[PDB]
Amino acid sequence: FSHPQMPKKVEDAKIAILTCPFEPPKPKTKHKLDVTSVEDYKALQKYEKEKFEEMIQQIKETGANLAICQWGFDDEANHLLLQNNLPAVRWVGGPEIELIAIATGGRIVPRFSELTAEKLGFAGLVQEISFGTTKDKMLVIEQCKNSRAVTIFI
Amino acid sequence: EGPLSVFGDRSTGETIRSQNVMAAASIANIVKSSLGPVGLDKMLVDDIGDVTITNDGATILKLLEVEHPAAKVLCELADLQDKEVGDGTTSVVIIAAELLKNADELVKQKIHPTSVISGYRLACKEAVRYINENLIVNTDELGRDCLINAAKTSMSSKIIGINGDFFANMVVDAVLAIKYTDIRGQPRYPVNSVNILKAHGRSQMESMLISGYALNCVVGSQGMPKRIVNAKIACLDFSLQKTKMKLGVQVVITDPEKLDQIRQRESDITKERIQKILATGANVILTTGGIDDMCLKYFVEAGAMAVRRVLKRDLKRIAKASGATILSTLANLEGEETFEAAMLGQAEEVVQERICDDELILIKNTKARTSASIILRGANDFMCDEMERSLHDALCVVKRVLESKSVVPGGGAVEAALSIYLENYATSMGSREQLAIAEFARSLLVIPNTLAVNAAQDSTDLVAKLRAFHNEAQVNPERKNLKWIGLDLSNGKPRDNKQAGVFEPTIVKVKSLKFATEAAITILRIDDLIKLHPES
Amino acid sequence: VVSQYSSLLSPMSVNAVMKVIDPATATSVDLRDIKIVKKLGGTIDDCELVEGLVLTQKVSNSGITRVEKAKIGLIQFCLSAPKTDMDNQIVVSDYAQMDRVLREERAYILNLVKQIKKTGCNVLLIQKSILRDALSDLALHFLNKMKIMVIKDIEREDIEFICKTIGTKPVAHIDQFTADMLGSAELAEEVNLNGSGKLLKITGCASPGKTVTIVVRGSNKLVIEEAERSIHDALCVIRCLVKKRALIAGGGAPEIELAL
Amino acid sequence: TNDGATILKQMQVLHPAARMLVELSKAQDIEAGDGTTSVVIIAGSLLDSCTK
Amino acid sequence: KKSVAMHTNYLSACSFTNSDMQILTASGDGTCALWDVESGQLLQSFHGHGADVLCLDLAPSETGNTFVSGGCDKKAMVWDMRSGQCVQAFETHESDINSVRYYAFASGRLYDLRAD
Amino acid sequence: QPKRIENAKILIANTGMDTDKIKIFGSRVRVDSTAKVAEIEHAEKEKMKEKVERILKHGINCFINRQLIYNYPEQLFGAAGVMAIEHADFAGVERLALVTGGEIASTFDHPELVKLGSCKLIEEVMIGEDKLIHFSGVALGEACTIVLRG
Ligand SMILES: Nc1ncnc2c1ncn2[C@@H]1O[C@H](COP(=O)(O)OP(=O)(O)O)[C@@H](O)[C@H]1O
Ligand SMILES: Nc1ncnc2c1ncn2[C@@H]1O[C@H](COP(=O)(O)OP(=O)(O)O)[C@@H](O)[C@H]1O
Ligand SMILES: [Mg+2]
Ligand SMILES: [Mg+2]
Repeated sequence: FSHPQMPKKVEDAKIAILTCPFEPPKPKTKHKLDVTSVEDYKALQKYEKEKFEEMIQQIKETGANLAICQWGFDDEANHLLLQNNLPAVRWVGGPEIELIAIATGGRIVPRFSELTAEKLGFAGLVQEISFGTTKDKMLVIEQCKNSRAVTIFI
Repeated sequence: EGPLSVFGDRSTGETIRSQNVMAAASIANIVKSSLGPVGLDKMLVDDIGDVTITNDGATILKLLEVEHPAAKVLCELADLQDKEVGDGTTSVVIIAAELLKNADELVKQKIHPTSVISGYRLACKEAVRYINENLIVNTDELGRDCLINAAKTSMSSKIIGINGDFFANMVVDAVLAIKYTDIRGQPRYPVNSVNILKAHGRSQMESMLISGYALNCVVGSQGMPKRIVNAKIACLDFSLQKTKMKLGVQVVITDPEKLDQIRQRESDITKERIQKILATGANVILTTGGIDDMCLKYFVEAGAMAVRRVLKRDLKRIAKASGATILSTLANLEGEETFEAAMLGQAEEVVQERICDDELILIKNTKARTSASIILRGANDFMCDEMERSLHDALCVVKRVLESKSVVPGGGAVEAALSIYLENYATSMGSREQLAIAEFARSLLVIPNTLAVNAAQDSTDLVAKLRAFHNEAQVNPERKNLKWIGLDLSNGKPRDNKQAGVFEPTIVKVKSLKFATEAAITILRIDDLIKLHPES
Repeated sequence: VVSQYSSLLSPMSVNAVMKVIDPATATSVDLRDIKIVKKLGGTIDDCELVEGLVLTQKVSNSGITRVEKAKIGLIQFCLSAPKTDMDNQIVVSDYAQMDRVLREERAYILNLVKQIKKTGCNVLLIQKSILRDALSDLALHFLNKMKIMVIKDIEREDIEFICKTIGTKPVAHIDQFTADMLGSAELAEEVNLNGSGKLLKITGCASPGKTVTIVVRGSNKLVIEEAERSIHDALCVIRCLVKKRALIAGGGAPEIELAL
Repeated sequence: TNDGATILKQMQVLHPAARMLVELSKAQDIEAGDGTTSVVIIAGSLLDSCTK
Repeated sequence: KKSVAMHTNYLSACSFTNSDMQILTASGDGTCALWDVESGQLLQSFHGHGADVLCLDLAPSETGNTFVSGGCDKKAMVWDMRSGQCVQAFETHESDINSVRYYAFASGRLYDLRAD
Repeated sequence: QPKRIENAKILIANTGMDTDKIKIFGSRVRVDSTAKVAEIEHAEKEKMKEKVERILKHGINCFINRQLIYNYPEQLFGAAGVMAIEHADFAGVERLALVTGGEIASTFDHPELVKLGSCKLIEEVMIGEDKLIHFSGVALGEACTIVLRG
């Protein structure tokens, strides 16, 4: 879990898989946004804050209990996720994203606006596992409905 | 190597102590042949044929390559005396090495260095007190002649020595010109504000003292006049070039018709600035920055002199002397861009004079302040370079005399008097310090001995006669006039050096004793050396 | 090595330790409150104990080297052309915009300098600034024309020491620059050391709060280094005496008593 | 230099016992600031007795 | 110039960040370091990657938050400012990667972040 | 900022507080006059001041930020009479959260949804020749600092 203070165990988790970093939108093409007045600066700041709040609210509206991203995210999104009781994990690899989507029965959503309740995966238990005196942590997703993927932990 | 296990060499006891004395003595022996009027200059080759003919002690040690740390202490000691006094640089190195050499002899006799250091410190403190109480002559009783005599004394042993009759007047006049008073009413003489220009050519007699300032610069353009009678000098600290916008400003053209006007302003802005300066009547424009060709034409058409690339320190002296004001920018407190006549310096003449196939600017007779500059002529640059160093010493000597109005007799008079007094005073202080203080007195005799040796005369006999004269002075209350007896190297006999006009600033002898004692104490405090091998 | 100078250094060290602590309450001494400044030249006899603040920086002003009844003010922003943290450019499309930009930049600098001067400040310390010109030459010219001593390139690590010494609260935006932010002092003067360097000394402060500076001078580098080390040893000994109020005889007495 | 901590720090001692003595000098300087030579002399004498 | 010179060991590469506010440096011990140009403080040192780093690449589309470092560990591993963690790593390289070019990024083998 | 706080109200944060720029990295300031540039600079400073005011509205005595705190927020906190500790690394902020009970925050639009750490006294102490910040009378104390002298 990204934030150190989120709970280490989630039961009956409604999993939301996302591949959009929880950051303000960025066009792929070479883009320059011109600020020509103080009002433009205020509008841009409000746009940033509202983008963060809106993306978090969109994630929350689907009823998800746990969100998984692939490209990480920044401090404001992390604290909003913690504040709204939304445990989350970031920088999950592509193959791991595919495995989670297959096992939990949920789809992969490329942006928040396309996130619906029917695209949420389900897991009976999501847990963080310690490994003794090593500071290393690993996430465990299991107790799925009809999981078509398995993991052998040696 | 052994149980210590340190990757380097080590020396302890008399082995390192002798090396430190040997290293210190090596530096002194280099410059012992350049002391006194019968001293001789030295020639230094800089491994690429660069020749430096010099007699200054600091200059010799600056160019020398020294490896031993003890030698480096003496070499840096010469620099400290040069910076903080300006004269007596050769004396302090010789005295310090002699102090350390004699101190080691006591140490070899199982006298603890702490006792030797204690004796040296007491002797140095009492030597200064004795000098300030019995060997100082107030310059107010002598008038202008003491300054000339003090300047002439410093010029002896230098390449401008015999011509000192003509050179002393120029130095004294130069220093008196730049004199100014400050807060609390202390007349201070900012020596090194007298610009010194070197140019080979005519004999040394033809060296000129400019009643103004001399610039090592030429006019920007040939079309401009090379002489202004009533100069209105304007000093600027910015370049006069085509205007170019800063880093955060870009020119983006959407309507093509706006391109020509914008390019016009790149040159019209500077023209407006120049016209504002010219409109107030300025004749001479000196700037630290560059001037473009199209900017020079405005001065050409107006018949005004314009000098570019002026050194910043030169501009400050000209502005102060002429009463002008340095303007880093044209901007008033009202947000406009203006130039007022109040920032114009004035001079009685500005000439593009010619000096031996070259040319230079002479700002003659500036008003509201008197300045001075000296142009030195010689056979070649080697001769001219040494004249500047010798002249700098004479300028420093006159500065100390005018600030501190006390002088001391020269030619070893002070050292001979101190040796007699210190050796008598040693018997009334301590038991182990008696030898240390007495050895301090003997070490001071290295100066009169070195003067006599340089003249190929009987150093043993002359010092004995010189010491005998001073001995009678301290024991006979009616023979106190013998304190001024020093050395006359021309005839090789003792002579009253106060009557002979051989004077030195009191600060030169006092600072020499304090600095040499501390330098000698520092080396004497060592008894073990660890030299770590280079990491390469 | 400084044994003949002990009659001067020992009272200096005792005063330096006492000046930075409260004798009735202190249980430890922070030697970082005693700044040691090493300047070549002179003799160890010239070592001085400065009550105020000594800065090695050079005054950018020319002709203004002494200020009486100074009002020092720390500046943590830059006196240059405006430059936002974002990427900023000024686009020029007409000839009039050129001199409009020039005039507006001049007006902005003049407004900053006028705001600084209106508080009564006469000595200005400018924190060292990278990525932006701390002191533009035009701003320097305006500051000089208003008779304000300017010292720039102040190190970022000396801000706390300066504030503790002269009682100045640093200012990072021109809006908050007011009279109360200034640290009143009796004298701010730059003095040369017998033609061997220059030192800026601000001696005499209305709030001399537990801070002192020691200026160490000597003939050569090595003796200055050992003067500093020996002064530090004396300060450490007084610090030990502060920590543990107990004294014991020296000269090998404790070791012989211990052996017996 | 006469300071024990500076003397031991400047010279590049290689044997581990000498390195420990240098660190001991540093610790004594940190806690006290004086007696830096005395503590090293005491440690050396202690180990010399430990030999016998 | 910055001329900070706070470093115990030599600098294999001193890559100025795309954001004109801070620099990214990697010492000879294999640990990258981030410095603020204005303040001068070391924001955070990145552990791991025992052998010395040899190339530093910031994100190309500004985004001064992620970078990739490679050295003698035959590794291509990606960091993140906002967490100070190795978010992604690669194993294909087998010999002392000299220079790395950011496209995904090509190092000398073209890696793809979207598929590892 | 003050060097001693009694009955502290800790607020642990992980915000910028250092030339805080909008994460729209394609944005730039493009105007035709330096007056507009000065206005934009004042707007940026006003944004930072509003950020500091939002932080202060929590009603706190102390403020620990994981990242750096620049000079302007530093003087704002000093004028507010709030002790601000900067550059407390991830482990540092985690340990303070564990020992005081505070929540590591990154947005301050909801003061009532963020809990604040508490301790009896904060002061500066000398350990050898270094000065450290001491948290005394902590609330939870599920984080220890062991000092080793050798
Ligand atoms: N006309 C003179 N007659 C006798 N002695 C002189 C005369 N001029 C100088 N001296 C002495 O010669 C000594 C050497 O001075 P010098 O070496 O030229 O100075 P520096 O040591 O700065 O080079 C001085 O101490 C001075 O007393
Ligand atoms: N005037 C003195 N007379 C006798 N013993 C002294 C005197 N001054 C210092 N000592 C002794 O010399 C020892 C060494 O002190 P010092 O060299 O100053 O520092 P360190 O203890 O670090 O070597 C001390 O233990 C002290 O007892
Ligand atoms: Mg001479
Ligand atoms: Mg001691």
